[PDB]
Amino acid sequence: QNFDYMFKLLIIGNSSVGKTSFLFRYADDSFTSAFVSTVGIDFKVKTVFRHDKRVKLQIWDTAGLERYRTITTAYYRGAMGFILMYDVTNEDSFNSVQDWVTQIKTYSWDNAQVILVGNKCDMEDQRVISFERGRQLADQLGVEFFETSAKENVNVKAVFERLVDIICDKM
Ligand SMILES: Nc1nc2c(ncn2[C@@H]2O[C@H](COP(=O)(O)OP(=O)(O)NP(=O)(O)O)[C@@H](O)[C@H]2O)c(=O)[nH]1
Ligand SMILES: [Mg+2]
Repeated sequence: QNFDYMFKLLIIGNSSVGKTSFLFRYADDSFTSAFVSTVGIDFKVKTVFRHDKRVKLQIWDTAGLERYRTITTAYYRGAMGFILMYDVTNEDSFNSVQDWVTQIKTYSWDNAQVILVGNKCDMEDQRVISFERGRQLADQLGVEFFETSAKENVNVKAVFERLVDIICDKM
């Protein structure tokens, strides 16, 4: 009664890339510099308004630590969308993207949508992955791409809005 659509979204990617911070910025417009790893999985709910429709988002923030790989992967079932995040200052996190893609292909719905996100783009002096490299990989994968900053609120809303739109279109 209260919404027109309800989408389960997951934020996945290596530990420390900024997944919790991404959700904190989107939902609460807040940021902390503290790094406290997520245990298991957590979620927030947010309702957005798009094309005179009410879209309820149930957004799951997954732990990136390998210790929680199995329990977070159990929640891929039923997800309509994924934010697949790496950190532009962490080459390992970028190298891990194909493995995350395989995990999505294995444990999610065939028609689940995916956006690749290179976070921490404010950290230009520590950057090791260029924008162009991120976009190149996204195009090889056939997915949309954004660089973001949870810290300075760059493109965070844009990612969620685009993900809602491509899920809606795929329907
Ligand atoms: N400069 C900068 N720091 C960021 C940004 N996003 C997150 N951080 C910092 O990166 C660290 C890890 O962030 P966090 O959101 O906890 O990462 P996570 O991906 O949720 N880690 P985990 O998978 O272990 O739960 C924190 O110190 C946080 O302040 C960003 O856009 N820019
Ligand atoms: Mg976290």
